[PDB]
Amino acid sequence: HGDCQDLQKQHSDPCALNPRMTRFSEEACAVLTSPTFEACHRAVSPLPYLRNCRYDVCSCSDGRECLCG
Amino acid sequence: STARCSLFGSDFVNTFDGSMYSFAGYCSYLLAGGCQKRSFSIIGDFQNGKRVSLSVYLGEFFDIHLFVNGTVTQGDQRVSMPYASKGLYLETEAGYYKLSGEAYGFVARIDGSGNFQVLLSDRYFNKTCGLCGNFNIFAEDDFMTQEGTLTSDPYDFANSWALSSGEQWCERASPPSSSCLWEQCQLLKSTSVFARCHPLVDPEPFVALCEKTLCECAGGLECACPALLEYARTCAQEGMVLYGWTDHSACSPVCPAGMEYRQCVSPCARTCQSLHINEMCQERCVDGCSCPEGQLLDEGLCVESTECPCVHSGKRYPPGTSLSRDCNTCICRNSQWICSNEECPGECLVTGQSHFKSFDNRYFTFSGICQYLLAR
Amino acid sequence: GMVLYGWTDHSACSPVCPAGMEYRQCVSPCARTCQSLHINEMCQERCVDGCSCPEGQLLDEGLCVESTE
Amino acid sequence: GKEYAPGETVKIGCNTCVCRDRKWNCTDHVCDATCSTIGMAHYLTFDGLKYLFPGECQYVLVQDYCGSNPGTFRILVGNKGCSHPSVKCKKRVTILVEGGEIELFDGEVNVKRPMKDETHFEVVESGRYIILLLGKALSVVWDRHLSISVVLKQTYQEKVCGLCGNFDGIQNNDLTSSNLQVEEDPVDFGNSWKVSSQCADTRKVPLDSSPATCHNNIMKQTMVDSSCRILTSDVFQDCNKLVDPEPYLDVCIYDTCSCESIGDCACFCDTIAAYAHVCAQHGKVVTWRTATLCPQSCEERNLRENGYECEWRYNSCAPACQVTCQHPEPLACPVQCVEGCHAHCPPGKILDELLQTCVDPEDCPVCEVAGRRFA
Amino acid sequence: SSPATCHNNIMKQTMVDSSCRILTSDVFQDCNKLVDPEPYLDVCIYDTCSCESIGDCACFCDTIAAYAHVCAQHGKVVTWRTATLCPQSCEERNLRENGYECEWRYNSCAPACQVTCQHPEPLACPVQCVEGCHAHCP
Ligand SMILES: *[C@@H]1O[C@H](CO)[C@@H](O[C@@H]2O[C@H](CO)[C@@H](O[C@@H]3O[C@H](CO)[C@@H](O)[C@H](O)[C@@H]3O)[C@H](O)[C@H]2NC(C)=O)[C@H](O)[C@H]1NC(C)=O
Ligand SMILES: *[C@@H]1O[C@H](CO)[C@@H](O)[C@H](O)[C@H]1NC(C)=O
Ligand SMILES: *[C@@H]1O[C@H](CO)[C@@H](O)[C@H](O)[C@H]1NC(C)=O
Ligand SMILES: *[C@@H]1O[C@H](CO)[C@@H](O)[C@H](O)[C@H]1NC(C)=O
Ligand SMILES: *[C@@H]1O[C@H](CO)[C@@H](O)[C@H](O)[C@H]1NC(C)=O
Ligand SMILES: [Ca+2]
Ligand SMILES: [Ca+2]
Repeated sequence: HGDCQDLQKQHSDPCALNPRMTRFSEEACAVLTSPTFEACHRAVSPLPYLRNCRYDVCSCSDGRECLCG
Repeated sequence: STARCSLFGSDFVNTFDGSMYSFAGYCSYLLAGGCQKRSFSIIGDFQNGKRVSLSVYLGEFFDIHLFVNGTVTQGDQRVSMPYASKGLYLETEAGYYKLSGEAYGFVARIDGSGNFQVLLSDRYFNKTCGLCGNFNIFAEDDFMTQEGTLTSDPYDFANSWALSSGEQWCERASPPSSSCLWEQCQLLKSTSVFARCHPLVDPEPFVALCEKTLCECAGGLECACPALLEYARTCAQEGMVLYGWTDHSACSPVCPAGMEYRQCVSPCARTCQSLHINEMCQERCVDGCSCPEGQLLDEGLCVESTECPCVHSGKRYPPGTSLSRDCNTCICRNSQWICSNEECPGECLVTGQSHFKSFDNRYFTFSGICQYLLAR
Repeated sequence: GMVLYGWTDHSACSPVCPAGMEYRQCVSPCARTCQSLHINEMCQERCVDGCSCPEGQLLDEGLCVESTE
Repeated sequence: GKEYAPGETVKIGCNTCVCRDRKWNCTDHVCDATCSTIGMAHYLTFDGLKYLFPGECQYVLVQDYCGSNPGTFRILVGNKGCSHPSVKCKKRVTILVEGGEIELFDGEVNVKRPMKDETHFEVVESGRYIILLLGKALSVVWDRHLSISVVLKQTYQEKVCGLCGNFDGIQNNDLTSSNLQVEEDPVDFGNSWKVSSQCADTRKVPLDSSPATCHNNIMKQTMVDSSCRILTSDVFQDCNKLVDPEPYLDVCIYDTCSCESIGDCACFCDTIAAYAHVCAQHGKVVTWRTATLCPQSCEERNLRENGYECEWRYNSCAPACQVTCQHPEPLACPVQCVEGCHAHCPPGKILDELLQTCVDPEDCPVCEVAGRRFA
Repeated sequence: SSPATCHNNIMKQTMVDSSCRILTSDVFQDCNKLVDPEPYLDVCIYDTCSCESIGDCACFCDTIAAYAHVCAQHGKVVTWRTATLCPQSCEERNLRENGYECEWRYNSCAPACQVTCQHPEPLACPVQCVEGCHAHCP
C-alpha cells in the first residue's frame, strides 16, 4: 500500500527514553547467560536472543509478559 | 530566555506556554526532555494522586532522587545535603531545595508545599517533548501524544508519557468521578494589587481552577490561596514583579523558622562564615524566605550576630572557648581566633632503619655508613 | 546625632502601642493616608520613633485598613 | 658533588655566589615566586609546599584583601566537576583587578568590564600558552587546559593570602586558614577559602596512595608506575641533579589511576609537560616527545591555500615574546622558554597579527590614538 | 556484553559508548549508507573496556582508522584526525640539517604505489588509498 509512510532510521536502544526501566531489563534478561540454560549454550548461541529480551522489556508496556514471552 | 512549568495546587498542571489543566496519576510521568536525542530526563513521581518525590536521569548511569520532605538518594544509597557531584549541585536557597544543572541547563525547586518548578533555556526551543508540553510561542497545539498525533482530552494525552520500571507496572488513569461559601477568587479581578499583571496575562483560567477548588473546600481558607501564589509567580517571571501583595488576604506560604516570606531576596544570603566578597551577586529576584535583618544564618537556624561560633578542624566552639595547643593557646572572638606567637621546644628524632626528623619538621632518609655529626 | 539602626532584634521587651505594633525608627511624621492630597516635598522633619502598620495599609481615624476600603 | 677552584663563581637562579676561604660568600635578593596548579588536584604554594585538595566550587587562589591595608587584586579559581580527576574536568578563572573580569574559560580571554588602566594591559599568544600582564608585578601564565601559574615580584612580600600562602620565606606557617588559625591537614584548610557558603565541603579521603581506582588490579598499578617512570629515564637525568622528581612522580601516580582515559591522552602528557616546564626555568631545556609517546603537530594551521611555504615548526622552548605590529617593543614576559609551535621567519618580513602569515612591516597601525588596532 | 571490566562502573560504560559513537557523527554519515557501522561499534566497545590506557592511545584510534580504511575502499574518503582527537605528525623526519624545505605532508589517503629508482613501472597494489604521511615532490 503506497500510502504507508516509509520509516527512517531504526533505533536500537528503546530505554534511552524510559530510563526508569534500565536496571530491570539488564537484571532480568540475564538468565540466558546463566547455568540454568548451560546445556543449550552449545546448541544455539544465545546472542540474538539476549538483545531481543532487552529490547522487548525496555520497549513494551507490560514487561511482565514481555519477559516470559 | 527561560520558561517555567510548574506542578501545584492539588492535581494541577501548567506548561511552558500557558495552557493549563489538571491530572492525577500513578506512574512517574515524563516532565521534560528532548525526544530526538534525549541526553537527560526529568521524571515526576506520584503516589495515589499525590506528588511524592522528584528525580532526574543523566544518560543511563546516574539517578538522584529528591523527595518532598527533603531526603535525597542515589538510586540505592542515602546521601547527605548539600552533595555536589558530576554536575548537578543540590543545595538550599531562600528555604527551598534547589537542584541546579548548568552544564545541561535547568534548575528545579521544591518548596514547603511540595510545588515543583523547572526553568529551561533557549537552546531547547521547539525541542522539548514531555508532559510540560513543547516549547514554542504558539500556545494552542501543546497536547502532542508520544505517537506524534494531537488530541483534546487531557487524560488521553497525558497517559502516553507514563514510565514503568520493572517492579512498578502502572495502569490507565481515569478522572475522579466526585463532584461537589464565599467567592474570594475574584480578588484577582477587583483589587488593584494584581491590576498591573492584567495586560500581560489573562486572569480567567486561574479563576476557573479557583472555583474548581472551591467545589472541594475541605477547609476554611485553603480554598483559594494555592491558586493565588501561582499567578503571582507567573506574572513575576513575565517581566514585572508584584510588590507587597499577601498583605490583604493570603495564607502565609510556609517555611520553617523566621517565616520572613518576601519577594526579591538575594540568593547569596550573607552569613558570617563568609569572606564578604561583594559585587559577585548578579542573580535576579527570587521569592522565598529568610529571617529578619538583625540576624545572620547558621546551618540549622539563624542566630544574633554576636554569637557566630569559631571553627577548628570542622568542630564548632562557643565564643570565649580558648583551645590549647602544646606551645600556645588563644581565644575565639567573633569567628576570629587570635593567638600569640611564642617559641616552643624542638625535638630531633632518629628511629627506624635510617629515618631522621629535623628540628623543625623535615622528614627524610639518609643511610650512610660512617660517623656523622648530629648536633652542636 | 547617630540614631541606632535595627536594634530590638536581640533582647528588647517590645515597647507597647495599641495597633500594628510596627515599632521602628526613622518614620516620617507626615503619616500618609488616603484622606489627603498626596502633597510631597513638605516632609522635612527629623527621624522620630513610633508605631504604624505594615506598608500596604493606610491609617484611618481608629485603625488602618487595606487600600481597597 | 664537584670541585670548585677558589675565586670561581656560580649563579643559582637569581643570585651569584663565589668562593672565599672555603666558605661561600654571596648576596641576597628576594626575587619573584610562582604559585601553580601541578596537574588537576594538587597545588604548590609560593614557598614550595605541595598539598592535595580536590574540590568542586569557587575558591580563592590569591588575593590581598586580608591584611591591614586596602586590597588591590583577587583571582578566583572555581572549577567545574573536578572533585574527581576524570576527563570531563573543566576549570574557570576570574580576575578582578580594578573594575573588570577576564574569564579564562575554553578558548580565550574576555574583557567583560574594561579596566580604566589599560596602560599596562597586554595579552600574548606564544607557543601553546597565553600570557597576561596585569600590572608592574602581577602576571598570569595559562596552558589553555588545566595549569594556571602566577608570578609576583618582590613588592608583594608578606601581603597576600589564599590557597597559595602568604609569601614571606617560611614554609611552616604558610598553611593558615581564613580565620587566622593554622590547620593540620590540607582538606580542612581549604574549605575556609570557599566563596559561596553552600558547596558541601569535601570530606576527606582516608585511604593511602594508589586510590581506590587502583590497588584492586596491581596489573594496572604496575603499569602506571613504569609508564611514567620516564621522569628519570634518559633525558631527565640532567634535570634530576637540579630538581628532584619526588613530588611530580607522586602527582603522576595520582590522576592516572583515577582517570579513565579513552581516546584522549591529555590526562598523562600534561604532568610530564609540567616537569619539563620547571626544568626549563633552570636552563636545562629537554626534548622528550617521540612518534609513539604523546605526539604533537602544528602543521594543520599552515595556509591550506598553498601550504608549500611551511611557516610553522615545533621547537624545544621557542623564546617567549616576539615583537610584531602589536607591541613593537620588548615586554617583561617572565618565562622566556615557552615550549610550543613557533614561527621562525627571516629577519625581514616579521609575523602578522590576525591571519598568521609573516608580512613586510607596512601592515602596522597608522596611529596609537585611543589604543585601537587601526589595521 | 561489557566484559567484567565494564558493567561494574557504568560511569565508564556510559563514557565509552559516547567516546566512540563518533562513527555516526558527521563525517561518516556518507559511509553509513554504503557500509553499516554496526559490527565496528561492537569492536570499539570491546578492547576499550578491557584496555586501560596510560600515556598510549593507539588502543582506540586503530578501530576508527580500520573503519575509515573500509570506507575509502568504497571511494568515500574521509578526514577525521584533529588536534584533540588522535593527533598525528610526520615532520620529525624532515632533514633536520636545514628543515625549511618541507617535502612531507599528511594527505587523505595518499595513493599507494609511486615509481622511483626501485621499480620504474606500475605495480598491482590492491589498496591504492593508503592513508598516511606522504611526499608530494614536483
Ligand atoms: C520522606 O519520604 C520518604 C518516602 O515517602 C521516606 O522514605 C521512607 O522511609 C521509610 C522509613 O525507613 C522506609 O521504610 C523502610 O523500608 C525498608 C526497606 O523496605 C524496610 O526494611 C524498613 O523496615 C522500613 O519499612 C521507606 O522504604 C522509605 N521510602 C523510600 C526511601 O522511598 C523518608 O523517610 C521521608 N523522610 C523522613 C525524614 O521521614
Ligand atoms: C519546529 O520544528 C519543526 C521541524 O524542525 C518545524 O516544522 C516547525 O515549523 C518548528 N516550529 C516553529 C514554531 O518554529
Ligand atoms: C662578602 O664580601 C663582601 C665584599 O666582597 C664583604 O663586604 C662581606 O662582608 C662578605 N661577607 C662574608 C660573609 O664574608
Ligand atoms: C628554537 O629556536 C631557537 C631560536 O630561534 C633556535 O636557536 C633553536 O635551534 C630552535 N630549536 C629547534 C629544534 O629548531
Ligand atoms: C592528496 O593527493 C592528491 C593527489 O596528489 C591531491 O590531488 C590531493 O589534493 C591531496 N590531498 C591533500 C589534502 O593535500
Ligand atoms: Ca507550544
Ligand atoms: Ca610564608
